[PDB]
This record gives sequence, structure tokens and C-alpha cells, in this order.
Amino acid sequence: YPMAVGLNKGHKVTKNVSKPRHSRRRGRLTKHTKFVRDMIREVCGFAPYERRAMELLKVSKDKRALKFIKKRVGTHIRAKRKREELSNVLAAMRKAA
Amino acid sequence: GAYKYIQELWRKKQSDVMRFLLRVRCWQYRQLSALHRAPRPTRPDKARRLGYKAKQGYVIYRIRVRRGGRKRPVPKGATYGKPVHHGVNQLKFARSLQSVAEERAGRHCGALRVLNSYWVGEDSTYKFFEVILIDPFHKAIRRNPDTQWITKPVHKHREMRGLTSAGRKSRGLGKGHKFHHTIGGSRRAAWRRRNTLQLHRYR
Amino acid sequence: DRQTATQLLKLAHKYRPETKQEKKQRLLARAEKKAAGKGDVPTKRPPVLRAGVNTVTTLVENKKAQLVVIAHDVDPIELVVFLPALCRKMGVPYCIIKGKARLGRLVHRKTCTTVAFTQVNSEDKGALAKLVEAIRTNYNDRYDEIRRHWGGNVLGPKSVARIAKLEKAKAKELA
Amino acid sequence: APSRNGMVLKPHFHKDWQRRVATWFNQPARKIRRRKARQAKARRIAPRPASGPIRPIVRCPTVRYHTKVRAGRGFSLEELRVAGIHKKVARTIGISVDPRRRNKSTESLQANVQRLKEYRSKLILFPRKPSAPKKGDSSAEELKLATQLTGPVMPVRNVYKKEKARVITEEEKNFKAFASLRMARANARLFGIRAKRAKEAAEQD
RNA sequence: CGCGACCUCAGAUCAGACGUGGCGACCCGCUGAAUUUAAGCAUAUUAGUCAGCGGAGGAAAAGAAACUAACCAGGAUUCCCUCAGUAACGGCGAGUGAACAGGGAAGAGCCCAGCGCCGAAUCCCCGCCCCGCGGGGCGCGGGACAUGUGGCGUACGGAAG
RNA sequence: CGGCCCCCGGCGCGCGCCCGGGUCUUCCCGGAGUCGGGUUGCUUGGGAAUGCAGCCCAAAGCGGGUGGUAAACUCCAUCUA
Ligand SMILES: [Mg+2]
Ligand SMILES: [Mg+2]
Ligand SMILES: [Mg+2]
Ligand SMILES: [Mg+2]
Ligand SMILES: [Mg+2]
Ligand SMILES: [Mg+2]
Ligand SMILES: [Mg+2]
Ligand SMILES: [Mg+2]
Ligand SMILES: [Mg+2]
Ligand SMILES: [Mg+2]
Ligand SMILES: [Mg+2]
Ligand SMILES: [Mg+2]
Ligand SMILES: [Mg+2]
Ligand SMILES: [Mg+2]
Ligand SMILES: [Mg+2]
Ligand SMILES: [Mg+2]
Ligand SMILES: [Mg+2]
Ligand SMILES: [Mg+2]
Ligand SMILES: [Mg+2]
Ligand SMILES: [Mg+2]
Repeated sequence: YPMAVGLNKGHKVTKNVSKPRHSRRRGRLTKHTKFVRDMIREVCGFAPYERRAMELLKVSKDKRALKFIKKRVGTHIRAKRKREELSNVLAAMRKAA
Repeated sequence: GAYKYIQELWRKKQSDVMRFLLRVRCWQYRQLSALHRAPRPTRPDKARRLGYKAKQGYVIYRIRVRRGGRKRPVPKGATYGKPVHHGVNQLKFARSLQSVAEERAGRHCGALRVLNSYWVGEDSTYKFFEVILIDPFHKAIRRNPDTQWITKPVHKHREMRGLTSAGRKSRGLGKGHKFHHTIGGSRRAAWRRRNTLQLHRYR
Repeated sequence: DRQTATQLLKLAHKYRPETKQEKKQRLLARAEKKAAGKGDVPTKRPPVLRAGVNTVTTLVENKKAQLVVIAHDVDPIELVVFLPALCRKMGVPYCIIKGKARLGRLVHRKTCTTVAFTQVNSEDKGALAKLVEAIRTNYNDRYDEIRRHWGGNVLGPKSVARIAKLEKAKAKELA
Repeated sequence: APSRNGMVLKPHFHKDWQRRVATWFNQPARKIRRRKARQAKARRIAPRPASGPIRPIVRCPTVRYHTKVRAGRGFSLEELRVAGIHKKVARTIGISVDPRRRNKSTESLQANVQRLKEYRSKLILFPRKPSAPKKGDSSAEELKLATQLTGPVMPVRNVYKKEKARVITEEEKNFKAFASLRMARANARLFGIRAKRAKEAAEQD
């Protein structure tokens, strides 16, 4: 039975779920730019904070590496994504025998 | 085909392949003068996405500014007022150094029109920009009507009224709840509309 | 080196792009022939190289390029630095040549910066293969060797003579 | 300075208000200017109606005004695609188009679609050459009029759902008491904490 | 040793063209007090104003969301009435103080870098001819810009083959 | 109300341009010392910092920003700088 507040809040209308707009297609997978970036990483090299964060994530401590990335770039979620990216680069390059 | 590679190589500007070229260019530009005509853009992708096209009438000025905040020009650090304003050492000048470079380029050449500008260098003191200038009286710019907006006399000296990219970014205007201080037009227009004591015939 | 560069220019001289004069000549001639004689397909395939970094990067990404000629004297090096590694990872052979003006004079322009051999004639495939074999011997097969080596780091000759004089003094002291 | 029992007053007159006094002495002047502007538009521009484009049925976003209704801005591209015409072709027909307006409700979707069908039925267009595509003869003596006033359809349409005659019914009248609102309020305030205690009851074995 | 090409450049009373300065009631960018109030005075208020400096147009600015909202959702910018002397700021003292709704005038939307495709199909200049009133363009023949990237097709509301 | 002279607009003979809609398949899909973080000044009603700016650190691509009390986890709405 419908009412104002609670769990099923508001007037009951039917949904109109369709395909989203093109503006959601902003930062997606994009295999061509993935090829561009994955080439140019080993074209250029790495930043100095990245080069010592790979050492701190290799031998010293993952928590200390996350704290160093949190100090060098902006926020905690940025530190999480940068830590996962550096760990993926580490395990993909320096573990292939 | 190439400009995305140029962009992505410019993005990570701390890597070893870029910082060598950046240090060499900063030395090369520090040993130059303050305001001079670079014959071609050193950043073609950034210049083209700001509005450079390789044709007759677009002029790149390389310009050097001095870093740091401003010192209040009062003599001997004396303000002669309340203790709100004795801070002679620290005022930080609400326009950016990129806007200062645009002002200096357009005021050195008022015959040109400042379109945009972009960073090319820094060491500790001298910040280096390149400013693109449109020539409003060349025939290739007075034709091609995607460019004829800057020929019209309402765009004379955009750099000193605050119409360029760095000018708007220094004014701080945008749609949102973060910009109620300048709700429309400018912050002085907002001050005008919010302190105009409105009266009417019938009250 | 200059022998292989002379062979490369002798190959590239006959795949020259058309200038404005012979361009207008071919346009007027083919237009008059298709107006009078009404020819459907007078030209089967025009063989001509490609110039420009935006064109050459597209051709090596789509694997249309048979050979890449990369100029040396480009003053922003960032415009060119991605091309050797990109041609290496796409398997297209590239040769680094000295002098962009000599590459512009085979395209009727001041600077050319890049030349892509994509389509070859029938009587030129052997010469192109003979060039590509030496170019892959020099550049492509040694890419892991070039990528490790650092360049520069040469002191001034007065300081080198000073260090060599001190080294001879040290060897005289030790012997 | 203060006095007997009166309200504490804080007027905002410490700032130099005497310079910026905008008094509407030109208020009949602006009225005559804007009358002549609208009349000059209706004369010189077109036999298009005044307040030209058609506005949508739109509900107001609040807990306050959402019972009411409003003439919106444009016809919300999915609605215009269901009506089946091109974007700028609609803009030249006279359809107001807003590319930002989304669609959540099939009710409002079909409402704007039927409003588009009504406008396309009421449309009488005149092409340039007299070959007559999508028209006929001089219909209704060139429609007997060439100017409409205050919206084409009067886009308010305050709906009157009456539902008057009914008999009081069974135990719903003994079931819909006051306690439903308090139970829903307590359930909304204590939804997630009960889920946390259920997760802890499943966790602690 | 010399010649040539590119690139950084300098000179001229070189051919052509452009900015200076004035007014400044309205507008834009920076800067910037103190008298006054707080019955005293430092934070505060006066005020993001007066003064100073730089710019243009009959309007300028802003302007097509990195928006508002949190429900049956709206939908560029400006202006008025409301919101409201409210939320909030403040030796929480003096005082300062918006916004989203909502109703109205106006209603107009768009383009470019990237992505590739088009044999640079693009543009400036020079000279003679087709020619018009009070004046300037579609074609013809060669000197440049441009492949380190012109123009068409294209713009996040999807586009292209 | 009437006559003359002067100026601007919208009808109708030539010169120059001229392919959109729907179904299916394939492919493309984005603005960087920039956002953001720390710190310091000015400003705001904007408070665990509304905006601007100096110095330092400085990105991502199921990304980034916003969601008005700082922080972590999670879900959702909206936008695409
Ligand atoms: Mg996303
Ligand atoms: Mg030039
Ligand atoms: Mg503007
Ligand atoms: Mg009264
Ligand atoms: Mg008394
Ligand atoms: Mg006063
Ligand atoms: Mg002046
Ligand atoms: Mg007193
Ligand atoms: Mg005193
Ligand atoms: Mg103040
Ligand atoms: Mg003044
Ligand atoms: Mg004037
Ligand atoms: Mg947009
Ligand atoms: Mg009230
Ligand atoms: Mg008070
Ligand atoms: Mg104030
Ligand atoms: Mg994020
Ligand atoms: Mg987010
Ligand atoms: Mg939240
Ligand atoms: Mg919160």
C-alpha cells in the first residue's frame, strides 16, 4: 500500500531504462589508446617516485608503499589505483622468466 | 596519427626522455631575451588544440616571466593602517603568471590578438610560456569565417579584460554551487545586483 | 651511412610525389581524355610514397608501410621519438637518416621529416628487399642493444687532456 | 539609543546605498518598449504565433511543487525520436528541442508523445514553391487566423482525476491506521543496522 | 677551399597593412585604504568600495553544464518579484548575509584539436584579359605558406564506412 | 490630408554550389604542470578551508569532478572540465 516515507518512497511510476548517453563513454577501455599508453610506458621509462615505490612494494612493505604513494599523489583511492598499477607492472614485467 | 603520441609523451613530463629535453630547452630559453618571436610552435599538439593552424597570420611569442608572489610596493614595508594589512611580504596576486604573460605579449603587440598560451618551461625563477597571436588584418584570417570573430572590434585586447583561457580561469566563473560569489557576468556585477537598493513607484 | 643513403635516395627519386605543375597537367590531360575518348579506367594504380608524421604513424599502425625513412634534424625531438619504437613493435623496418632538407627536396618542400614506402613497382621489389634486409640488420635486430646504451657524457678536450696528463703522472708514480 | 518594548532592528544601511538607488521611473517606459517589441515581432517576423515554439508538460522538482505542472523547455530527444522526426527539422517545424532532458517515466513520455501528435495534427505549413508537399489547398481560408496567444495548447492542463462515487469498503478501513507511517519511519531509520546485526549473527556462528 | 638545401636569425626610408592618443555616465581585469561603527580598540564593519592603473562596444560581461536536485525530477546566459533579512558568517558582540525552487520578458543554437578517409581536392600574393552605374569579384598564366599538417566530411545530443 | 526630391528593405530574367531518412554489419570515441593533495595569503554566507593565487608533490582510463561535516568501505544519482 503506497505512502510517502519508508522504503518504497514516493509515487509509483514505471521505469524507462534505455541505453545510456554518449557522455558516459568518456574514460572507457579504448584498446587503441591502451596500445598507445602500453607502448609509451616502455618507450619513456618511469618517474622517480614510481621507481622507488616499486622497490618499496617489492622488498620493504606494501603498507609503506601505499603511504608513500598517498604522500606523493593526492588521495587514498588514487593511492590504491596507483599501487595496483605498479604491482601489475611489477608482476607482469619482472616476474617473466 | 601522431598528436595523441605527442600528448601522451608530454603528459608524463617527469620521465628521463622528457626532463632532459625540458632542461635543455629551459637553459636555451633562459639565455634568450624576455619577449621574442618564436617562428614555429615547440608544442604543435597543444598549440593546435588551443587554436594554432599552420597558415599565414598566426604568430608565436615566447615569453619569460619571474616566479613568486608580489610584494606590496609601499616604501620600507610600512602600510600606515590597521593591523589587517601589514603583510608587505605576502600578497599572492589573483591573476596567474600565464595571464601576466598574455598581458605582456598583447600589450607589447596591440596590433595582434591574444588567442591562448601554454607552458613550455620552468627552472625555479623564470616561468616560460608561448602565446599564440592572431593577426586580425591578414586576408587569410579576414576570410575563412570560422576565424572572423576575432577580427571584430569587441575582441581588442582580450588579455587585459580577461577573455582568454587563463583570464577566465583567473576570474573564476563557472556553473555550480561553488560560484555564487560571481553569479553572473562578473563579481562586480554580482555585487551591483546584490547591493542595488531597489525601489519602485508603488511600494 | 652514405652508401646506403645514396641507394635509398636512388630508390626514392622515382617514387617522387607530383608537384603543382605536373599535377595540373595530369588533371587537364586525364579530364580531356575522359571527356573526348570517355575512358572508364585509364589508370589502374598510381605508385607514390607518403610523407608526414601523421600519415606515416597511421601507415605503421595499420601495417601498410614497407619501409620507413626517419629524419635526424628535427628540432623538437618529441615529434619523432615515438616512431622508432612504434616501427619496431609493429615490425616495420625504419632507417634513421641525417638531414631533413634532403628529404624535403624529394617531396618539393622545405621539411619532410618522414617518408613511407608502402607500394612498390614490379621491377623494384628486389632492390627494396635488398635495402630492407640491411636496414633490419642495422636498426631492427639491434633494438634491445640500442635501448640500453646511453649517449653523450663526453668531457671537454682540455679537461680530457688534463685527466690524461694526471693519469700519465699517476702511471709514472706507480711505475 | 534603544527604547521601550520594540523589536530589535538591524537595517543593512551602513554601506553607501545612496549611490546605487535604481528606482523604476522607466517602468511604463519598459512596458511600452516591450509592447512595441512584441507587436513588431508579430508584425514583421512571421505569421508564426507569438511565444513561438511549443513547450512540454513538465513536473517541478521538489517535495513542494511536484504535484503541480509546468511548461518546460524542450521535447527531450528520445520523445522526439518516438514522435519520429529529425532534430533541426523539428526546430524549423516549431518544436522546441532540449538535448539535456532525460526520460524516467513512460507516463510523461507518452504524454509528450501525444502532445507532439496533437501539435503535428494542428500544424499547417506553407512551403516556398507552390508544388504543395505535405499540404493541400487553402485550408480553412488560410486557417482564418495567423497568430495565437499565450502558448499554442495552453500547456498547463491541470488534470482533474475525480473518483467520486465509491462505498466505504472492508478491513482496509481497519488496516490503514496511523501506525503504518511510524512503522515505515522506524524501518527506514533502522534498516541497515538490522542488516549489520544479521550479518554478525551469521558470522559469529 | 667553394657551391647548394634546411634551421636559428639581423637590416632597410623594401611592397602592402596594423597598435599608440582622447572621452570614460554604463561594462571588464588588477589593486586598494582610512575617517565611521563596535558608545573604548586590535578580529570585524566601513569595503572586496573611495582613490590609482590597464581595455573596448552601444552595449559590455556571462552563456550551451565536470549544473540544480534527491522526487511522479528538471535543463544555455541575462533581468524583475519572491525565496529572505532566511540558511549561514561574526571579540556568535557590533553587524554581514546568498542560493535552489516557483511565476514572468527573452528565446538560438553551435564550432574546433583528437579518431581516420579524401594523390593538399586548402590559402595569401603578382601580371594580362570577361565585365557594370556611386565600387569590388567567379576564371587565365607563376612566386610564396602549408606534410612538424590547409580545407571538406565530422563533435559526446554520438559519429564514420 | 495632398505634390516633389533623396535613402533602406521584401517579389521576378543570368553567373556559382547541390545529397538526407530508416534497418543490419564493422570501426572510432576526446583538451595535462591540468585536476587533485599539502602549505601559505586575499576573498566569500560557505562552515575539517566557497572562489582565486604563490611554492612543493603531482595522475588516472569501469577514469575524473560534484552529492554543502573531515576520514575509510560500499551502493546510487548527475555531469564530462
Ligand atoms: Mg565513466
Ligand atoms: Mg610563417
Ligand atoms: Mg565571452
Ligand atoms: Mg510601506
Ligand atoms: Mg529619549
Ligand atoms: Mg560611507
Ligand atoms: Mg586607449
Ligand atoms: Mg565615539
Ligand atoms: Mg579612537
Ligand atoms: Mg573586507
Ligand atoms: Mg575608482
Ligand atoms: Mg565607439
Ligand atoms: Mg557540450
Ligand atoms: Mg519574510
Ligand atoms: Mg546583531
Ligand atoms: Mg562584506
Ligand atoms: Mg576518482
Ligand atoms: Mg566518483
Ligand atoms: Mg555520500
Ligand atoms: Mg557529507
